[PDB]
Amino acid sequence: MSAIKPDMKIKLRMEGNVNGHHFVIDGDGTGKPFEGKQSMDLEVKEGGPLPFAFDILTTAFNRVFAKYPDNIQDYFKQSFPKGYSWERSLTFEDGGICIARNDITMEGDTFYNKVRFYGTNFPANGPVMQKKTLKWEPSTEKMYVRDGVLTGDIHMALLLEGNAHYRCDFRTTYKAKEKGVKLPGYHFVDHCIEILSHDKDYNKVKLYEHAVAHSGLPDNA
Amino acid sequence: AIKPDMKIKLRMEGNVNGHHFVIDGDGTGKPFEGKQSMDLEVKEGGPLPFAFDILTTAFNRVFAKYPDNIQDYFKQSFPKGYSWERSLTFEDGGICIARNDITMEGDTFYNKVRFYGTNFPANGPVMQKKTLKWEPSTEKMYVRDGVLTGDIHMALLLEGNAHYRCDFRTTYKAKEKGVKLPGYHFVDHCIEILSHDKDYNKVKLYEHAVAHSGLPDN
Amino acid sequence: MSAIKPDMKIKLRMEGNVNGHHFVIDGDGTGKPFEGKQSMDLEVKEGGPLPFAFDILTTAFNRVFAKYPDNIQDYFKQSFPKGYSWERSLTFEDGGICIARNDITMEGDTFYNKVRFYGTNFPANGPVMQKKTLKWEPSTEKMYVRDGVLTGDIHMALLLEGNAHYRCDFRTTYKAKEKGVKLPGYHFVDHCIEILSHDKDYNKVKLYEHAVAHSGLPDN
Amino acid sequence: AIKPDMKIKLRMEGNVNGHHFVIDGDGTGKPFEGKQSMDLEVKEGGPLPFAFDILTTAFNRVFAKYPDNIQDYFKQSFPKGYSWERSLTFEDGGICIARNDITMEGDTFYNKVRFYGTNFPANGPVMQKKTLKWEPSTEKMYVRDGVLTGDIHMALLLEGNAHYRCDFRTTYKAKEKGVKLPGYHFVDHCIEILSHDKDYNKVKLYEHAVAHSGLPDN
Repeated sequence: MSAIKPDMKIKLRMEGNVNGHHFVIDGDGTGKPFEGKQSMDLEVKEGGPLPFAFDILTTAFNRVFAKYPDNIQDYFKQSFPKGYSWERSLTFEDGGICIARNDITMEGDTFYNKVRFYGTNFPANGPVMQKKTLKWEPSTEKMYVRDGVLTGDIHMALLLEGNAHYRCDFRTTYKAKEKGVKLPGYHFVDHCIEILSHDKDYNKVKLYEHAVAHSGLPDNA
Repeated sequence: AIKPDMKIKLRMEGNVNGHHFVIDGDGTGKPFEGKQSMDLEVKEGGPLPFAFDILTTAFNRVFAKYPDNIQDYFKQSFPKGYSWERSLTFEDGGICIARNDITMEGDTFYNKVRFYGTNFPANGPVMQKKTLKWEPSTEKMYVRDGVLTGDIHMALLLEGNAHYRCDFRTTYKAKEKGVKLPGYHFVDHCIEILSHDKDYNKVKLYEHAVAHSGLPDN
Repeated sequence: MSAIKPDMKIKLRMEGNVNGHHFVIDGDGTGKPFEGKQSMDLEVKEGGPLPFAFDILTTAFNRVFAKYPDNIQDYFKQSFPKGYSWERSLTFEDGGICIARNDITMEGDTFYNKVRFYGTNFPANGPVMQKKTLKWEPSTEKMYVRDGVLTGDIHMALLLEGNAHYRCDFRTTYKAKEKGVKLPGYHFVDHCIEILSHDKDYNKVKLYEHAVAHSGLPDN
Repeated sequence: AIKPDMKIKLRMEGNVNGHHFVIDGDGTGKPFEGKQSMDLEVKEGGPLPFAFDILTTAFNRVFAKYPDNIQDYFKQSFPKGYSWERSLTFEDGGICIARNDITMEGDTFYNKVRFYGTNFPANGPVMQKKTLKWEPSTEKMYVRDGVLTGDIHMALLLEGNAHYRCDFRTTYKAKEKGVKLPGYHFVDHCIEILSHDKDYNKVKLYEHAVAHSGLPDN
């Protein structure tokens, strides 16, 4: 009943500020919500070349794109056609801290995303300011309800140059715009986000994500 | 460069839990006494749907009494100025990031303030407005990776006598190169809403701050 | 390695102290290292009945029992006959902190486990001290190397009476006793741990665990 | 009930990153003056393969000078005593927990102390013994769910002049029923290793602590 199509278009605008550095980034993409896959082309419109690792932004560029089995309530697909919003904190191991918010609507065959991303206290010689990141590793988000609110936790890690890892704790709260959307029980979403291609300074980036929900062992087998 | 009696002009724009607002400030202080106060008026998005107290530390470390034996980073930052960025991490998962760009012209400090906040639970003391005041505090000032940083254990006193904790981390950066960094030291703070109309569209705010070196010196 | 047999026995003694409460717990179990499964009977020997939730103890009662595929280096199985030890911090959401450690050796077809578990700062009214826990949820541990030391991080959650969850961050460091045990790259271990039965005061508990390593999406 | 001059007897047992140790302490102090010192001797585990500094705040809040306008929980706990439990969360993932049970008879405080630590990085400043001292600090004392609790932003000064931060959360509980709880207040602390032998098998330790109510009261 979402009126979501097997093939959806995606438009996005992000505005934000990290360590005092302002930026605006536009995105235009497409995806398959029932296969849990999406991809997007991003262009930095203000603030480029970004003076920090593009990677920290990428998870902010929609859990509608996650393959849900029939036995787990899919809160995100049921939030539509109206939509939903999420709010996230990204707590990095060296004290960098970011918060982000997305309001997601839908017209026709298109999701519209209004994304804000603010961060500070990244050390000047850390991997983020020094642009030493290579990618996010795959991850598994733990989804559960806390005082009526769908919440997601993830231990994330950025692979660095030299092959060390730089850890980050995500916590996201998700809220349907309409009242009454039924809450799922405790479950998982596996993710893998990748930059497919980019120019030298990441002014232009092609992003891809794949996500699948599941119930853990022994169920996931 | 810094006068004993200074004025303060301020504009804040911000968004907390999806709610946009703009607040203007006009005040005065005595930089060498560590004192200031300001009148605030909500110009847009009023009355705020959340506790005004979360905003008050965002409304200038130039207003702190520094003794002779501690480098005063802030007073040395003028006339060019400095800026600060701060995370406010509340215990129920509410999180804000605030920043201020502070310039000077004649006897007046200008402050351009941004305040962004997410993840305050609908039933927590912030959205339910159960806050009474911040407790006084002692900020620990130190240097990390070349940057002057302050951490503070903050707490808001609540209706019903409990406290709601918040961890502050602020980075401070002089606009001019080669301003000399101080060593590890402390700044005691007391901030207080002296008065306010019913809905907090208008607020009179006061702060007192004194830098020190901890025991056994203090 | 040839040191690990398809059926292994387990002997275990745990001593610890939680919120000033001393206890000792014995255990005797069996597992199937290549199936990723094990099972144990535990008995409280001193300090029973425990005044706190038995669940906080259960992950302290051996990553050898995890099913590893061929394309991921299996540090745990590789570490025998000599063995390995691990040390873990359990940081619960209300300020309760536990520190646990196991030193694991092998004699014949048996793992011997020297386990310590210590805990402080559990609020008297919290679910641990009030015994409101029902079970750990299944979990996914992130395994990576930090400074030449194999490390696992896990977002764990205890399901509580009333349907809410009580959160805990695990961080475990694993150290082979010998130097020449090749380190794996970044990978995952799914876990599911379960108390199969227990008597009223948890003086006697039967415990079970199933674990499987994988490499995340798209492989799986 | 507490004398102006008290003896202190202590033993600590613990284990950091898998290394076991037993340490004995014999000291004296002046409870009403907030001053204390103690001679420590390593009895087992010597020489310690980690920074002795991480242990020193586990080696009694009765030794803090309280003004009359703040309820002194610790002194009011005696003769029966009290216990404290602490978590020490280091910025690099090192974490310790500690507990002390404190009793008294006549002129002597007795201490039964346990200290456990883990996940310190083999190359970090604790395992490499690159710490110099703790900075002075200010502990925020407040009541949470009927329990007196203290939070501190601690920092170890390191060789090379960086600071290694630690967050301390302590809860304190009187043994006897009905000890009245204080309002929100502060305790300034300064701890110092006065002298030590080469591998810290023997150490002289000193602390001074003074409770206060923050600005403006000073």
